[PDB]
Amino acid sequence: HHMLKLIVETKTLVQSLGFASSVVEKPEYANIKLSAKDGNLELSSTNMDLYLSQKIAVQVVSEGECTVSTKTLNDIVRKLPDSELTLTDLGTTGLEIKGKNCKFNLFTLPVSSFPAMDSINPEASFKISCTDFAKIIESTKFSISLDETRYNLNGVYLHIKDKEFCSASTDGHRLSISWVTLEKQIKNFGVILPQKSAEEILKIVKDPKNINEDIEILLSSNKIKFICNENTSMLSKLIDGTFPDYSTFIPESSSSKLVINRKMFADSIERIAIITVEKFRAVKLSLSRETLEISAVGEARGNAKEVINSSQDKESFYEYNSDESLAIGFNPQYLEDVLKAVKSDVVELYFSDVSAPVLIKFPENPKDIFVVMPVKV
Amino acid sequence: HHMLKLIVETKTLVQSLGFASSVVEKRPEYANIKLSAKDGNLELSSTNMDLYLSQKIAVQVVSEGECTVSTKTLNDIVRKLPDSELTLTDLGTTGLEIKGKNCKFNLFTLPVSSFPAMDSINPEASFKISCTDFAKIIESTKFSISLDETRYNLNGVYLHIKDKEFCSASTDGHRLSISWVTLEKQIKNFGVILPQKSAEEILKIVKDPKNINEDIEILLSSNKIKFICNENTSMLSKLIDGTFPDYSTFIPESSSSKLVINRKMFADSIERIAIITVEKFRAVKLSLSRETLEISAVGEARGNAKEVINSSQDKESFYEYNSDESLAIGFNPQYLEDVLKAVKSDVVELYFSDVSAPVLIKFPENPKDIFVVMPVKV
Amino acid sequence: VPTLPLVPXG
Amino acid sequence: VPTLPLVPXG
Repeated sequence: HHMLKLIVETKTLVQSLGFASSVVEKPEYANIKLSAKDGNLELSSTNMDLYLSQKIAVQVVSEGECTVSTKTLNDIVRKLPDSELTLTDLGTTGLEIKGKNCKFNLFTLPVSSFPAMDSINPEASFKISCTDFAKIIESTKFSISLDETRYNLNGVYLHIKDKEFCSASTDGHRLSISWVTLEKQIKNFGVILPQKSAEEILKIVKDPKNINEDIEILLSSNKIKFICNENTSMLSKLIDGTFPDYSTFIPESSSSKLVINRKMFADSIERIAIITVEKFRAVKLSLSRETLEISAVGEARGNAKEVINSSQDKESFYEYNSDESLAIGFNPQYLEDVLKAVKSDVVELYFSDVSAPVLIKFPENPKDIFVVMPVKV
Repeated sequence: HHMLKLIVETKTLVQSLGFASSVVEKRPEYANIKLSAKDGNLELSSTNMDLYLSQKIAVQVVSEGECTVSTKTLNDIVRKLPDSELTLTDLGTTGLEIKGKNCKFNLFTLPVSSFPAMDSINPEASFKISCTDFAKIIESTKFSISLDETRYNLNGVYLHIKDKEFCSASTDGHRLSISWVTLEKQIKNFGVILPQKSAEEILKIVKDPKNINEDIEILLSSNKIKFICNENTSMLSKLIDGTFPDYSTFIPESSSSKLVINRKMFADSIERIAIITVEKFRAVKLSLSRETLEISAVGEARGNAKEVINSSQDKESFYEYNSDESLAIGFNPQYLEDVLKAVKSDVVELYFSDVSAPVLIKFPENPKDIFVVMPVKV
Repeated sequence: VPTLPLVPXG
Repeated sequence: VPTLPLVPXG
């Protein structure tokens, strides 16, 4: 026989179904596999290039498996008011979800039609804190290319240089690099994790139940697997391409340096940028020792200017250690993405000429590097 | 000369620009707002083919004058300024200058002579009611307006005065909603059909914290309606050119059985059970008896669901059905949910006749809100 | 899906 | 809109 029957804490099931449904976004056709075994409920969700397995502790009354519609199960569980639920596969009547006052019956689909997770012979595996992994993805997810005709830039480049595990991303206009030290020496490798995989594993490591724990990362030649805090494993395809050598993208020298309050800077850029039009996303930074003017123009819209004066005050800090003036343009979105990536009081910007990239560093955050090309203004 | 220059509290201007932009939405880059500085006030005027909105806010008028700029551009800019007050100055060829402490924006202007002034109204009936009363009346009726545009006369709320009752009714053929307030003063009978978009915008204005505790004046005529909400905001709206059906004939004159049930428990249970249904068959079944109610549903290739509600005199779980006969009758769950959420009430009453006859829905402590909902075959 | 007694329209 | 020295692509 072996028919699934279990009692589960409702809140815990809701959380799991939330992760299961965001995984198959691209969804009336997506199914979730439920497996009750050894005191646990295992929920499996998968698409063309992702496989998510979540285990949660439940009262297993009878071992068994079945699959039902992800959306219908998620939608139903979110609306049940009891603290505990009973799930029971009753065969021809389907999977019964039972609260105190109501019963739902879901049609099931055969378990033989649901794929299991692929098996992997990992050439390399290591553990880092969920906090460290969250930072590296959050400092790099935003500068992935969205152009699908650039296959090798549509992910984050996860790679090892000596004992540092790094994420890099670029789209030709900016580069982001974030890294952490590893405990053990480990073989050099680099893989491009697809965007959707990066976003879903980011959401997993940020869960309050996991954020303070560890994530194990196991590598194979064509697949990457995350096991986040023992009970959640995600196995992801890799993007079939080669991430460019970014070493020449990082400026080796600078002619001038700006130190500025990050919040003040970011708020002013985004404010001045409002006047711009889609055809010309640019703000102009007119930098001098005494002031910075952020200005912008929008065709048939108007023009705008903000003045930031030099200041040694923390809330309004502005220092530009140069006798020369520099007027240089940037896409405001690309500055804003970097300024919002790191919670820092001040930010440093290293310039050369108006057509050379700016290197951006955050002084309390030495393992995060950002490079942003200018635009003609 | 006569060039506009004023200082305005930023939060107040943001509020006004919100109303200016939502009123000229239609199935946004082309909309202009007229700014007029005069006699201690800024008047903001927004308009399209169907409504004219004039807002007055107290400002420091430094120099009287008027100009017009893009509503969207001015809205987007003012929403991102951090100063508690802003300076606005028409600088001619330099445009309209919006100035905070550290930043200046210049907007292109358009000639003021190209901006229409508001029309007037010759009211057949005019009266004032509290904003809370007006809000309730629209809140209880906006949701059952028809969206079928080939039924022009049902695409609005029928605002009307019958024997000192100011009423809104709406219907879409499947449900009817009726909400009213009694007026203090003798007043002539009159009725007009306010278009949905006009109803939505004046509701939003009446719900502003600066207005919700005050009064709105309402003036009705055969070709337009005018609202003056709390003195400083006026909206003039075209009317739908049609004839609202005699909706009184939709109200059941008698019923054979009555259900009294806790409203939240009922609404939550309908919503929960409705989840299993599919687009082709949006229906829940009420199987009513004296001892129990089962709310059930089916969804083709999805599944089925049932919830049991037992009889109870407890307020939190109240269920009473005064009939020895059983009744299985279906409804679109959305149409029941909409009525149940329209009125904050402990319990709700449903009066039934035949399985194919409309249900009358009343809230016992809210006697000036009445709803009728057709059943569906289940 | 029967309609209210609208005349015409139902 | 100049690009980093990606080879090819810039």
